[PDB]
Formats: sequence, C-alpha cells, structure tokens
Amino acid sequence: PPPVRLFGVEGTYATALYQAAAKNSSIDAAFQSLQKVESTVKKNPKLGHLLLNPALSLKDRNSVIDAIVETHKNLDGYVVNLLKVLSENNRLGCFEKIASDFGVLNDAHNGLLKGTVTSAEPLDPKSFKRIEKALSASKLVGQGKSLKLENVVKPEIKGGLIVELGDKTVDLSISTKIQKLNKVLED
Amino acid sequence: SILEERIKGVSDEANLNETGRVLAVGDGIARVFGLNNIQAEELVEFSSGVKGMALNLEPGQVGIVLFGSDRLVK
Amino acid sequence: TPITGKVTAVIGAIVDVHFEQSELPAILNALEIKTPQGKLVLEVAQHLGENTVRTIAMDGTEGLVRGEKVLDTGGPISVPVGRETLGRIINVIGEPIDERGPIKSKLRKPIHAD
Repeated sequence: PPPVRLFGVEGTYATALYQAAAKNSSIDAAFQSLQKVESTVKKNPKLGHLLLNPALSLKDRNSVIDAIVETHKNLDGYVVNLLKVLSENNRLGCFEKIASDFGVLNDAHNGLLKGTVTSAEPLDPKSFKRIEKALSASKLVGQGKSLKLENVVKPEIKGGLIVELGDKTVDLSISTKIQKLNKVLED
Repeated sequence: SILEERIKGVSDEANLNETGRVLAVGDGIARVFGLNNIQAEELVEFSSGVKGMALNLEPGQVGIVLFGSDRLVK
Repeated sequence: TPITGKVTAVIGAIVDVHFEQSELPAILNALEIKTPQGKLVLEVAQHLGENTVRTIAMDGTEGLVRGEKVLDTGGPISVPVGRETLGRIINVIGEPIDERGPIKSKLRKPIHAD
C-alpha cells in the first residue's frame, strides 16, 4: 500500500491517484503534470477557479474538462483520466484539494518530512539553521529524508520553541512551562 | 486565452444576489444555488409564479419552502 | 416532446430516470417505459437535480433492465371521462380492464387537479 495514508473523501482520490501512477511507475511525471495543471488553474482565478462553483451541468462540466486539457497538452494521462473522474463524479469543485493531497502523498514518497518551530515571534536565521542541523542530524530524521523546517508565528505560545515533526513534538516553551509551574504552586 | 474564452462561454452570468437557479425541487421544498443577499425568512418569487419563503440558509444552498404547488416549479 | 432518458435506478417500486436532454419532464408529468409486458406508466415526483427525476411507478416494477429508454407523455396521467365512461371498470392508468373494448371518450382529464 502507498506509504502515508490519507483518511477521508477527496483524499481517497489522492490515494487512488498515487497508487495508480505508482504501478505505471511514473509518479514524478504525475507530480509535475499535477503541479502544472494546478498552477494554470490557479493562475486563471476568475473564470476557471471561481467557476468551479458547484452548479454546472454534466455537459458543462465535461466541457470544463475539455478546456482544461486544451490549456496545455502536457498531462501524465493518468491525471487526464483523473480530470475526467472528478468531473464524472461531479466533485470537480474540490480540485485543488486532491492536488494538495497528492502532493502530501508524493513528497512522502520522495522522502521529505515537514516540521515546524512555532514560536511567539520569528526567530533568528542562525537559530533556524542550528535547529535544522540538529534535527536533521538526530535519529528522528532517519535520513534518506529531508526536513523542510518552517518557523511559524503563534503569539499564544509565549517564548520558547516547539519542535514538531513526525507527529512527535518536544515542547519546551515558556507558556507551557508556566502552565505546569503555576499549577504546581497552586497545590 | 482560447481556454479563458471557452470558460467565459460556459459562464452562468448569474447575479448571485437577487437571483439564483433552482437545483432541486419537489416535495414542496426547493433548493436554489445563489441568492446570496437573501434575508433570513425573506419571501422569494419563483419565476413560474409560485412564491415561497426561505427558512434555511445552508452553507451553499438556500432552502426555499414553496407556498404553492410543486407542479409549477421545474 | 421526445425527451428520451434512461433508467438510472430501480430501487424498490420508485424507479428514477435521468433525462439526458436538458429539458426535463415537469413534476406530476407521466412517463412511459415501453416494457416487454406492455407499458409501465411512471409519474415524476421529485427533481433530484442534474436532470434526474425520481418517479413513483404505477404498474409492476419488476423486470426493468437498468438503462431502458423512457419517453415523456407530457402531462399528468389523463384518465378518460365522459358519459361514455359509465359501465366500465378502469385501471389506475385509465385503460378499460373489463374487456368492453376501448372506452370512447371526448375529454381525457389530468388526474391531478387543484
């Protein structure tokens, strides 16, 4: 079964798409074409991203597909069948959802892992690099995998850092420590 | 380009406030897609002549309860 | 009008048709599937959207191969009424079922009426 499962509808579409292109052994091709069709959809904002509104016909939906494969003739072919499927199931409206989902699945296959270093305010680039080095070095990143570490700004977390990746976290923050500290002196 | 033109060709051209196109109807309860300036509990005039108040504003489908017969709204 | 359609579903005795042509039979119109038995008269009861009516089906509903053509009569099932309608037993559809041969009639009137 394809590594990394995607629960629920729209990601069942992604799961299918990946495994279908995995047996064709043309996943990179799929990914590239998916980025391209998503991009030219996204870059056509009014009329063709804001006319993904759910109200179009069966026949009009088919013709939206025909315009999409008119827009560029470079598509994997599995993803040309996928366009048909989403139209046919008339769930075409969620288009980008499947795209994003295929992306999540894909870059897991590629090996890339994503992390997060939430903090109160943005932290140093020196800190970013030191943490990135450490985190990549650690056994947590198995290696043969990469870490796109993203600092995000969350004011709610007061100071510190929280490392997140692999649904495994180490939370050493002042807000979290303060919570536990306060609690212990209210006993 | 040609794609954008063909997309423009299939465009609804709905006002999406003050109008909407029926999307299922029967039993008495209809559902229109549109009508995005509808007041809650407003009276909405179906274009075959039925008038119906609208009692549920769902997250995409305004649910208009028909005050007439069903045999006039298609 | 010749609004052809196909039988999308046959769930119980409430068959649903999907009229491919954009014009859709109106609610309370009647449709005929020209069955091997004879005809089955069905009556449109909901529009389920995407040009799929859902029809209450009058006569027996066994044996409808999913995809068999339907054609739209164009109005509520119209019985035959008249002074010449007395002395008959008539089916739900309105055909003579007491084998007195065809019921001569002037006006056929829609079953539904306000």
